[PDB]
Amino acid sequence: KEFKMPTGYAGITHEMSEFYEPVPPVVTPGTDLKGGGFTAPSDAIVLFDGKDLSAWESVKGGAAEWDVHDGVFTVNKKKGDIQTKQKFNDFQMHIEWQVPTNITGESQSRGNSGIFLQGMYEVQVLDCYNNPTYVNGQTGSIYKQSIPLANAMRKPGEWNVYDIIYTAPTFKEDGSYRTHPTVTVIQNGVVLQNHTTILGTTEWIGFPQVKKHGAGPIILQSHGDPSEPISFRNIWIREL
Amino acid sequence: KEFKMPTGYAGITHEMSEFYEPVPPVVTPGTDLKGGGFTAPSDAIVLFDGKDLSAWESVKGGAAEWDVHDGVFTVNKKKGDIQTKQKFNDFQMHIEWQVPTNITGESQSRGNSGIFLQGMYEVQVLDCYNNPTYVNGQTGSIYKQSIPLANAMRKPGEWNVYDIIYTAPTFKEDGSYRTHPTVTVIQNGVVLQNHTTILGTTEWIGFPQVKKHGAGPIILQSHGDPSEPISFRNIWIREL
Amino acid sequence: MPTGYAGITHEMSEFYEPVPPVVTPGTDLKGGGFTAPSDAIVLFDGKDLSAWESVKGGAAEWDVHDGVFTVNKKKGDIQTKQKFNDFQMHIEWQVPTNITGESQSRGNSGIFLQGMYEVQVLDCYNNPTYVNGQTGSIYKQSIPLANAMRKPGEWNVYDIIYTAPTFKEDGSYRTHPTVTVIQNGVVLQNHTTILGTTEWIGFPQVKKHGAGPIILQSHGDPSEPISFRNIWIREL
Amino acid sequence: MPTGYAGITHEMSEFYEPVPPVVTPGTDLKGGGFTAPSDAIVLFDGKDLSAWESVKGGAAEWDVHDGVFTVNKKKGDIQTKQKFNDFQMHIEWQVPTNITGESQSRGNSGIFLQGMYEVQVLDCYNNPTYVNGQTGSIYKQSIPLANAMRKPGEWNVYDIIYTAPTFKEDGSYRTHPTVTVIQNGVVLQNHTTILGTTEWIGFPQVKKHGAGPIILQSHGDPSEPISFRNIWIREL
Ligand SMILES: [Mg+2]
Ligand SMILES: [Mg+2]
Ligand SMILES: [Mg+2]
Ligand SMILES: [Mg+2]
Repeated sequence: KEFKMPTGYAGITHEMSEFYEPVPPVVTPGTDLKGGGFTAPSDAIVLFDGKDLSAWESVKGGAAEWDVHDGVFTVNKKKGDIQTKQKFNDFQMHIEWQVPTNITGESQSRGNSGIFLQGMYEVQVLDCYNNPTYVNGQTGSIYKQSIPLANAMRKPGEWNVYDIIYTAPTFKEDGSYRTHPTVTVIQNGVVLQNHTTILGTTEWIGFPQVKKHGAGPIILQSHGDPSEPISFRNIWIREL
Repeated sequence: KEFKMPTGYAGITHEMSEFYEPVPPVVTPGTDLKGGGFTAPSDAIVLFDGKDLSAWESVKGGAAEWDVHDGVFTVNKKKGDIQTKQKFNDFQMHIEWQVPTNITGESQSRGNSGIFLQGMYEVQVLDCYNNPTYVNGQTGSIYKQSIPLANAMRKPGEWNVYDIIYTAPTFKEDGSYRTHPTVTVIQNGVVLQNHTTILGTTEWIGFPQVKKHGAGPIILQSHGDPSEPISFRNIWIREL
Repeated sequence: MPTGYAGITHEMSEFYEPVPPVVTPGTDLKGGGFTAPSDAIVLFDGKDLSAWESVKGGAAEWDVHDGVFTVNKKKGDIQTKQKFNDFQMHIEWQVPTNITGESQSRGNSGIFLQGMYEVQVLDCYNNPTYVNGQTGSIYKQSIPLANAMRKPGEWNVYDIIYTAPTFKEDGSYRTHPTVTVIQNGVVLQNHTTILGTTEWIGFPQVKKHGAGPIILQSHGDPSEPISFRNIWIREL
Repeated sequence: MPTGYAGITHEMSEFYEPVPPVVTPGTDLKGGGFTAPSDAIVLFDGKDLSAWESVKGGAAEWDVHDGVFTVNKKKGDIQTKQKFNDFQMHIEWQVPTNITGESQSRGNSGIFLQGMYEVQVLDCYNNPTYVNGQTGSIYKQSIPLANAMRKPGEWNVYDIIYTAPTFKEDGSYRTHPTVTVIQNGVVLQNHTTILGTTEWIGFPQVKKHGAGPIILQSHGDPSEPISFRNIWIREL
């Protein structure tokens, strides 16, 4: 039978390592979307949940003129990229995307879009379901920098779920990186980028570039190839 | 009108940054479980999907004697902790848990369990839905080391979803840490640990301890307080 | 010329900006280490403590003599007038030949990085103490990789490379500070993560701060005071 | 006796193990830096190259004289017999006073960490070149934080702290290597991540390896050969 409270090295007690502040904020999490992932938690900014693109704007200025219908929105390649009105630093993000069942094209010209983190660093979106391409630029790559850990594609018609955790960089006075950005990317529950260091801007041509910036929007890419446009749904973001 | 392929610094072409190996493995992802998260992808080890605990054993040796029923398994506190037969290093993990609707108790004595990563580092499981406790030991904490970024609890009866990404430590010859373990923890889609460094063993009493180890099992905690036992479902793990 | 994958040439990976600044390095001090490079702030090179102040306000009243300065325990801690974030630092210190005392009460001083995080200074030449608080420790957090002490009378050389933390809006750490410490050419802290304030009692504390001075510790035990020389700092 | 949160006492955060090993540090070399501490492997201190071998197999046939050794470009690279993982390293090098050449063809050598990752050696005293390949660069990957050259005839001092990578089963990096480089007391690489092999042509390559030697480069341009002294390494 026990007769006294146990103590540790030099008499330390369990209470001495029990703290009551800072209190983590209470968040009511979202629910599961059929064929998708989590909907927005109570402290998240809802960027899209089926109604409109009022949280977005054209990169050319003015309203975001992608097509909203049936609880999704669809890229209009004649209108170009759209971006969040709001700018971000560290964040967690959710976004779901669908390659249409009538998709055509090969390699980089088949359902190409992308999520530009702070407007600088592309997380590639592409139909890589039975579509080979260069591996450092396939789905879930940090475009042309970091090869994804897997190909976790769902087929056209189904929804590919991204969960993204992003840490923004800091810059020195002279414009060079003080700390690089880092990103974790999970696609359909599969980790594709595991705390990957971002080397600089994602570039189609040449080495990544070091360009000082502060907070930036999320930019969704209108890739001007002729492939049928992809659709998006259930986009939310919460600042970390 | 275009008349030549664009080039970058010193004539670099887009092809010179396009690589076709190493090819990421093709994984068929799982589906969404109603009220939960993702089921196991094709390359994952299924630790539980409703049938039995054949992937587990008692920490005392022999069969894992927690109670399997209705597609879940329920802690039997008289039997003690259970652990995976298999040992792991770096991994991604999924696990869902339910506080029963008739739960009773306060603070650390209310639906207390936990996931010991490699058998050494507890990710706390606890009913913190309207139940205050010490914040460095509440739900999703790295127990008594790292306070979770939020309280993202679902109420009793509903399923709390964990997605965990873990990097194992390396040890020096003298037994000290060469690299510390790191962990990301997401609960119901909300990030609770963002690439958190683990300082050593999780301890109820005293400072974290530095104890050299290699690969270790996942241990699920039977916390011997009188509260009604929690239930688990949809457990899978994939090695990174 | 030879070419690589898809015809890439050696010129395509040769960049001419940004140009690293030209620094004239210092020289070697006999019995010590490097003197200040041309872009460094000279905190002490034998003349005076004009770069320092008392933590109580006013002049730094430690005793300058013979090209060194010596702790005056009756006056308390001194600190740099200037505040710093990321930096590289050099500092040399001498335990006097007539030193007395044991454990933490034998030539105890310290370098508080941004005023918050102590790199321990102590005479650990044939003087055991608690290992997480011995010379070159991040005090009571990180045990040094070695004991690289020179004996009393000789000069112990610190080279320190420090990365400042960032803080979240709620006051918690966004990124922790990191520090490398080299004593007499031997690495004692290898890119060590600092957990919070260094504390004699209790767990490290998380206290939001910006730029901070370098504070040199006057530890009020009765041991004979240590002396300092060749202190410089350059911002990173 | 003062106490902290929930009555915690100062003794409860005072640990007496693990005890850091006692190391007798080296001394200061005139015009250079620290000589080898007692636990360091002495790779060169003036006598011979018995710790080295030709990369082609057999004896290292660079020329030992006057307490230094000098590159013989007809013989090619030399490397340590011993292989290393994590380490701290010291190495001093001299551009001869009669040096000639421009850009990469002027006193070019280098230290290949584990045989894979070049820390550039070059005479960049009034000699411009591409900045990502100048002195103290991680060759063509990471531009050094400064140009801290001493002139020809004088000794440039490197202190290097290196963490080896780990590799996944499929041959990709699990953890990248990191390196700190200090030249003549000035930090040139501050815990820099190495991206892969250093390459004259193309992107850095990911090639699985274990422990590797230190390789010193014989760069086959016609410039007068550089000399080395005071090389030591200690495992971390
Ligand atoms: Mg794209
Ligand atoms: Mg528990
Ligand atoms: Mg002290
Ligand atoms: Mg070279």
